[PDB]
Amino acid sequence: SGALDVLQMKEEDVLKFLAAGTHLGGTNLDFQMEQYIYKRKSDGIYIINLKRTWEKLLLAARAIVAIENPADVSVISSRNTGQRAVLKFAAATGATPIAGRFTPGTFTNQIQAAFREPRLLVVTDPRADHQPLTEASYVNLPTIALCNTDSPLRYVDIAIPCNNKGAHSVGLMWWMLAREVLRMRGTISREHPWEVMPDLYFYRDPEE
RNA sequence: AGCUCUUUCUCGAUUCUGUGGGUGGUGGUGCAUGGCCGUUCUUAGUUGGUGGAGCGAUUUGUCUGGUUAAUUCCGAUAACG
Repeated sequence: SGALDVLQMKEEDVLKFLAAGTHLGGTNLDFQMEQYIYKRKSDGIYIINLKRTWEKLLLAARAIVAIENPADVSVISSRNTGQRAVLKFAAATGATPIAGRFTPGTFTNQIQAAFREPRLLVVTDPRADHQPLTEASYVNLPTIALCNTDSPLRYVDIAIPCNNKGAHSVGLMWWMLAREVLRMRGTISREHPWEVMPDLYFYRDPEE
C-alpha cells in the first residue's frame, strides 16, 4: 500500500479472519491459484495467506468506489450462504442485489422486463454462478469474485481469496468489503470501530 | 303433327331469305378451377418474436423426473415472455 497504517493490516481483523476460518482453504490448487497459497499443512488443507488477502481486498474495493453513481454495481449469489450476506451489502452501499437463480439472458436481451445493465459485477464462487460470468463478456463488464483455492479463473479480472465453503467465512468477507468502501468514499472513516456487526451478514441457518 | 302432298282462303311487315354474330347443352375434362365434404387424426399436436448454440441445412424454447384423459400441471432449466 503506502499509507501509514490506515490502509494496512490492523491487529483486530486478524483475529476475526482466524475465528471465522477464512485462512483455511480447500484440498486442490490450480495453476493460477498458487500465488496466494503459501504452503500445505500436515493435513490436506492448503493455507491461504492473509497478507495476500489484505492487499487484494483493497484495490478490489477501490474499483467498486470509482463509479460515480453506485446503483449499478450488481451483486449476485445463488448459493444459500451468500444470500443473507449480499442483501445487507446492497442495503449498506448502493448496489442492486440478484439473489437466487439468475435467469439467464439478463443483460443479453433487449426485451425482458427484468433487463439490467450494470457496469461491474461482484460474484460469489465462480463455479456456482457460471451463467452471469459467461454473459459478462457479451456486454464488456469488469468482474470481481471470491475464489476458493481451486475455482476456475477465467473472466475474473481480480480475485479476493477466501475459504468460502460456507460457515462464517462467507458473511465475514462481504462485511469487510462493505467496511472498506465506506471508509474511502463516505465519511464513516474514523479508524475506530464500525458500529455494524459482522454477525448479521452471516447465513440465516435453520433456527431454534 | 297442315309433318308432307292434293285443294285455297286467312293473317299483314311482327316476319322471311343470305351472311356475319351468337345462344343453348345432365357434352368432355374433378389432372384447368371455386365452393363443399371425406380422410390422414380424434390421438395431442402446431408456430413466430427477442436472445443463445452452429460456416450452414437447423436447433434451443416445445424438458431428466413426478402427474394428468390431455404440449394437463408441478418442478427442473440458455432461455424469457
